Amino acid sequence: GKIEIIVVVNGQPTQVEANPNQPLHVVRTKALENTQNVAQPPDNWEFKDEAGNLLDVDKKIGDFGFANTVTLFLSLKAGVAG
Amino acid sequence: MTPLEDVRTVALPRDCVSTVQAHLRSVGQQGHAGMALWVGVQQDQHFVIAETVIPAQRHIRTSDGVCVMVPAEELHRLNVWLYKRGLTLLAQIHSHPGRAYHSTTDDAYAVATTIGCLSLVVPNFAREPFDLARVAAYRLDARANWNEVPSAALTRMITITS
Ligand SMILES: [Zn+2]
Repeated sequence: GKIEIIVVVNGQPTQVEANPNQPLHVVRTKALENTQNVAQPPDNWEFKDEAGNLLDVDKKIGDFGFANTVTLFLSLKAGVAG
Repeated sequence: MTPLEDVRTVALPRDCVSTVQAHLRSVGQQGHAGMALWVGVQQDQHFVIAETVIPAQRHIRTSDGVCVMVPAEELHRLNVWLYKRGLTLLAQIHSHPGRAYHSTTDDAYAVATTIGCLSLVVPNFAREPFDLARVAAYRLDARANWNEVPSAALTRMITITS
């Protein structure tokens, strides 16, 4: 029943085992920890699939109907300097 | 795999310096801050910069100054591109109108988000030649603090190659 999600953060993949009853934001937190991406908090990142669709991070993993392995891209909502 | 936090030496090609400074100076002639990124490949505690990325960016006037914003679509495209190319994001570089430092905005909304990443700030709209002892540089620690890397340490860490 578990889904293996390969989360890619700044080009770096990390494999997160996801429970169907868990919201996607649980995967966001683990992926950012695994890849050591801390400069913006989890709130500031969003998931896109390989077609650029933005995924609802509050939706339970099982409600996406994923294949046994899927790749998702976790990317910043905004980047600002000045 | 060795984490980016463990990098201690960095090889920076001169051509990658030139593409950063050209962009910063160009938008700086219009009174704008610019942003660039250095990407490359890590080998143990060494990092070889391979390319400069100039991300799509907008220039906005703030209450007290200027900023440069990279939109979400471009940050996603960057993520995919790094993955496709087998590259790693080491550093962001941006310019200030005057004195270089890390502002509260800089501290909060970095693109180079990994522990160990660098953030370099170029003064005076990049009017002067790029110089590792002239920039204000910061490195991200495990508590998400952007700590100063003073000029002496920075010039030891980064060697410009040709
Ligand atoms: Zn700044």
